[PDB]
Amino acid sequence: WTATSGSCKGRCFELQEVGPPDCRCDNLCKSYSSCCHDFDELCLKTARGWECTKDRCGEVRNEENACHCSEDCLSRGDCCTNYQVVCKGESHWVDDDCEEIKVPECPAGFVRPPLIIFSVDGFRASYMKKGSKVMPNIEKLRSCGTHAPYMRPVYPTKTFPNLYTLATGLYPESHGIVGNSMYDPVFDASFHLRGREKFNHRWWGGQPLWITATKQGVRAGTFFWSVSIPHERRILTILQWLSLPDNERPSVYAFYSEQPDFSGHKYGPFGPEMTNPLREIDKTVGQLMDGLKQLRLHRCVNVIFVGDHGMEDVTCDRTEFLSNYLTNVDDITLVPGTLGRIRAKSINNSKYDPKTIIAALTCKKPDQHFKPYMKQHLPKRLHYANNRRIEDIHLLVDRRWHVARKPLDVYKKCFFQGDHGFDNKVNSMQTVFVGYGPTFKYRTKVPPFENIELYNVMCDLLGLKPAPNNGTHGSLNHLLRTNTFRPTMPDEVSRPNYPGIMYLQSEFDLGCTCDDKVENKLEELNKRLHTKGSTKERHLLYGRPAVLYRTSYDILYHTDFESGYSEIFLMPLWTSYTISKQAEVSSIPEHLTNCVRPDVRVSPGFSQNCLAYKNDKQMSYGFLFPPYLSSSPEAKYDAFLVTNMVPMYPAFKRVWAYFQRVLVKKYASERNGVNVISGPIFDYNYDGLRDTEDEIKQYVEGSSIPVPTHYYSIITSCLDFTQPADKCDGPLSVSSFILPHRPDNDESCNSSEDESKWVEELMKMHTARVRDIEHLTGLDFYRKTSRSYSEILTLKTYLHTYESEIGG
Ligand SMILES: *[C@@H]1O[C@H](CO)[C@@H](O[C@@H]2O[C@H](CO)[C@@H](O[C@@H]3O[C@H](CO[C@H]4O[C@H](CO)[C@@H](O)[C@H](O[C@H]5O[C@H](CO)[C@@H](O)[C@H](O)[C@@H]5O[C@H]5O[C@H](CO)[C@@H](O)[C@H](O)[C@@H]5O)[C@@H]4O)[C@@H](O)[C@H](O[C@H]4O[C@H](CO)[C@@H](O)[C@H](O)[C@@H]4O[C@H]4O[C@H](CO)[C@@H](O)[C@H](O)[C@@H]4O)[C@@H]3O)[C@H](O)[C@H]2NC(C)=O)[C@H](O)[C@H]1NC(C)=O
Ligand SMILES: Cc1nnc(-c2cccc(C3=Nc4ccc(-c5ccccc5F)cc4NC(=O)C3)c2)o1
Ligand SMILES: [Ca+2]
Ligand SMILES: [Cl-]
Ligand code: NA
Ligand code: NA
Ligand SMILES: [Zn+2]
Repeated sequence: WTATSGSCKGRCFELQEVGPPDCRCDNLCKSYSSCCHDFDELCLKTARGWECTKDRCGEVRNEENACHCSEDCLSRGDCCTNYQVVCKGESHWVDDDCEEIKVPECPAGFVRPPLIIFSVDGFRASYMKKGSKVMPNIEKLRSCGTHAPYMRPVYPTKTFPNLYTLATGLYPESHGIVGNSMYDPVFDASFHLRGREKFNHRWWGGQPLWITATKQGVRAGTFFWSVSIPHERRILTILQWLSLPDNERPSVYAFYSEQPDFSGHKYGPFGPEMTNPLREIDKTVGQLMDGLKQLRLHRCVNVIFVGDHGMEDVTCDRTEFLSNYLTNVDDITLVPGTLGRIRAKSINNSKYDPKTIIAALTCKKPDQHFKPYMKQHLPKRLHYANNRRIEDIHLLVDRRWHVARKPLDVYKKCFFQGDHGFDNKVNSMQTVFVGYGPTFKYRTKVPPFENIELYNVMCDLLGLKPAPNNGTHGSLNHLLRTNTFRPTMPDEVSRPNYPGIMYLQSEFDLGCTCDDKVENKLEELNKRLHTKGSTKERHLLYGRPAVLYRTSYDILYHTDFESGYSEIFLMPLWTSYTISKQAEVSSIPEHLTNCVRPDVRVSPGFSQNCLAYKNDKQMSYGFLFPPYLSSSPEAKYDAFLVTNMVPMYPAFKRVWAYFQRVLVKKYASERNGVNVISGPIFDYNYDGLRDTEDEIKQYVEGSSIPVPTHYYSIITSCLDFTQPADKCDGPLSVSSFILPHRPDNDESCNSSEDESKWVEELMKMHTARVRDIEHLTGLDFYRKTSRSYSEILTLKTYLHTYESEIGG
């Protein structure tokens, strides 16, 4: 119940929300159907429109008007935004040449530059260039301030997951808004765009920017706006708040536009109807900047122009129907569209089996436009699994397509020409970032980055301590003139042992064999040096990775590679090696095909054994340092050490073998040498974080050899590829991957063909940031480079996306 009988007199767009049943006057009262009876009359005035005209200049104040052009309007803070232009001979902000803002120029009583976030729904990154001719204000922000060619959203590329990621710095799996539609089985409640369940605080996790601010004594405008409040009135309201007394005035504000998403859905991303909505958005930006100039704030406020996600061409006719795949379509519930999420329709159905559903959806039609996954098998870069609201079965839908349960869902539930929600590396889903103001840099372009990084920066801009989040604080310091955040490298927690030769061959009973009894004070002194680390500077280019948890491990040196060997997991945490542009690939000699050699630096009790692999009929093994890239026949024997062996399903060995034999050399050729760090990952609870030993769900049968869920590689080279990887003076270039260690290649529909037709495609789908690998392993990479730490944090958040150019 609401008692709408109260009044909004002097309360229009009040900042504190009053408790029911008292009637509300804040910018969300409409959405809750709780506004006081006079809200429209008093707070949503429209009389005479939004612009001053010559004949209103000096007019006598009439409080009925939407905005004012009377002499007293500046001190009241409620002039139309073009007042000084029309009535006082001033220029529009967009018509002034841009002048660097070297320091904040703020009026007396301003304790810090305010922050204004101007957020636009469905603003595809390519609009900045393709629409630049009709968006002069936005183009001025862009060219004069700091901009990215694009900003990466989170998956799914839907509105509320991305807006709330922007507000919290968290992946959707962590903040809880994992889609625009959701079912939470613990609450037994559904979240919908339409209705009142979505207002319940329980859905919304983490700590959003407006709460972080308020707890630290920084006041915030209310970020949300009821759809019916026109944009002009949103802007006037913000400008009025900025004229409040110092002690009452917020320091952070948000404007939100439903455009261009609204029209994009109807007309497609570049439908000719899309020009007008872009013009109108620009006009709104102009109104803000003009109003700021009027208040003498245009060289004081930091403005962020940011989108949530892009927009792709999608039509009714590009829909896949689960009824064409499944026999039992009515036993399932499907969350449909640009992603699919499937669960059982009834928890009382004992014949529901996810394995049979997945199989019926796997590679069934030649040009099938979606692919099914158990969520723990989704690309780890999506970070989309660790939440009870994310159904076990997920469908990744190809760009330009939909999935639905049955055809009647699509006509009796054509219309639409655009949609979004696809994989967040897709070019059409990318969105925008521009920062302008004293704290941002001047005429600076920065590389694309992920929207999860922005919360930290918005906190830096306001002097706030960020709540714990998924950004890497410092990775965006290069966007800022001042207020950078200067982190220290984390402390190493475990120091390595450096074992020498401590065991005789006969102490081992691993059931291994090797034909290596073939064999000089020359290269015997020399191989002793190699085992003591004499070539380590070549193969460990950026320092040893630091182990950031308590464990027991050994550094092992070799001619061609160096490793950190875990006595707990019985395998390397990491193996590091450098392959020059000139390196030659060789074979595994016939007599060494099944060679595995005891490592006399490591006890039998801390070694794998070959008998376990013989007896486990499902499991084989591979090597981290590839025998194919040995520097010489004699060095190749090091590659067959038991301490370089890792457990691999035969199906996976196909992928790994092709990576090691073909691709590494290819990358060394293309990049002028590469440094490779490879290793296992264990994430059985799919939380994105290194498993402890007691979370491991599978071992090589009969043994304590844990089975990885994933294998990673970090491949580093010189950004200036005229320098070799091992003699690089400047910035680095990286690409990484986290490959699922699966017992089949069902993920790859063409896997019966030659690896040259499918393996690389798989690896591109599983591209990763170095930072993702850090979470998954508890390792810290790049500790000893000649680069600044912030630059290195940027490198660690890099994602190599293998998408074509944005714009063609
Ligand atoms: C991205 O960044 C985020 C944030 O930094 C990272 O997430 C953090 O990860 C930590 C490790 O997973 C985790 O720490 C745990 O906190 C538990 C208390 O959490 C509550 O309080 C906090 C603080 O305000 C709050 O933020 C939490 O919010 C979660 O849950 C609410 C609902 O209750 C949601 O609204 C919200 O969206 C959020 O959900 C998300 O996180 C939870 C996990 O907390 C997931 O389950 C959801 O799916 C969703 O992803 C909570 O309200 C604390 O209790 C934990 O302590 C246990 O584990 C420690 C380990 O040290 C152990 O020593 C203890 O004994 C204890 O175990 C006991 O409980 C077990 C389970 O019942 C039981 O098995 C044992 O036997 C014991 O009884 C733990 O310290 C932290 O909460 C989250 N924070 C957030 C905001 O998500 C995330 O890792 C980053 N991602 C990547 C890839 O890096
Ligand atoms: C509680 C609650 N339950 N439902 C609603 C509700 C109802 C109607 C609209 C909205 C909207 N919310 C957001 C969310 C995030 C940001 C944002 C943008 C950039 C950077 C940081 C940010 F936080 C701006 C927003 N403003 C809007 O107007 C859209 C929300 O609120
Ligand atoms: Ca884990
Ligand atoms: Cl109302
Ligand atoms: Na085997
Ligand atoms: Na296959
Ligand atoms: Zn939309």
